[PDB]
Amino acid sequence: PAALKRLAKYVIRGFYGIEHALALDILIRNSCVKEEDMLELLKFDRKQLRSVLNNLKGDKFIKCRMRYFINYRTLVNVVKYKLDHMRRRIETDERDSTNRASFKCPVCSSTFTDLEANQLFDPMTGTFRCTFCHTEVEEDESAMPKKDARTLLARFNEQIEPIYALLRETEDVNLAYEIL
Amino acid sequence: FGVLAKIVNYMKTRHQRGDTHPLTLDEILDETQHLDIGLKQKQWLMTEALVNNPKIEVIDGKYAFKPKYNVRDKKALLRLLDQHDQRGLGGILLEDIEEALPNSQKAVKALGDQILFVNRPDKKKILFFNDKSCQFSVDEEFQKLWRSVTVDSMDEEKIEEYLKR
Repeated sequence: PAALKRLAKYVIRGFYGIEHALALDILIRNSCVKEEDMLELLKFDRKQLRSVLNNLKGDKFIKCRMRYFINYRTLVNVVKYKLDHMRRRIETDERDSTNRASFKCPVCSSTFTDLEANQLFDPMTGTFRCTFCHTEVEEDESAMPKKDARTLLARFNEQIEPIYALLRETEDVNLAYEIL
Repeated sequence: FGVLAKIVNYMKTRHQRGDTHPLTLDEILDETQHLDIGLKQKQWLMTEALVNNPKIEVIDGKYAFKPKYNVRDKKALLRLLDQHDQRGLGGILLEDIEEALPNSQKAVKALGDQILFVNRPDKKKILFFNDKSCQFSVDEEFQKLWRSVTVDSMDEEKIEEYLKR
């Protein structure tokens, strides 16, 4: 599963820091080594290594053997989900959060929708009157997709899709080796 | 005993002055003015003390400096590091500075070649490691990342199933 080992190495590189990646490299071999061996070869501090191990165990990338004598090994495939969960997370940003129809009152800086217009209007003035501070409303655009500031992030997603495309392709080829 | 630690301190000072050339015990005892430390102490030093130390470099019928009798190549083993199934050696910067030359002169070339510095073992300490390749996506990385660490929250064989359906 060399491609999967590379695929795992790429996804962690984009994600994790180099400290985790360095622990991960000896681990990629999926060897029955313990913390002492990884401590001896790598020269990480015991507390710091264990923190990284705790982050990795919590992340569920690892399974262990307790003889006590303790031994650590990878489950390696919890990766398909890691890509799929992360994409989901990236999808929340991709899924519609614009909240179309959308005013805000500049005075109270509160936020409003189309639904609040039929009550925030006043016919004697022929214009919008806020609920308590009574002031005109003029569109919203608050914590919502807007001109370039958010759109740099939506583009970021546009940029993210080609970069994980080969990795999905990696996932696809891995789906062929699965028979093997 | 204490005269042997004075010899090891002189030999350590000889490398710090710039030299690892082998000397006889006499030439050491003369410079350090220990030539008259007593023939019994010179004999013990020659036939037990410079024999019980496994780190002494024996070369040219003489003894040389001092913590390494081998692998004083004063540059990183890149060739072992090429082999991703066996690549392994980051160490402590203090051993590498102790080995031969100051880090900085080598490092300017190395900062664009192989070296990575980690502030490990403590803020006063630095570990050196060899580096890598490119990332798996151009994103603010850390903002997105902190949201995508992910789903350690059960019913997850069922959250794979729920996505698949």
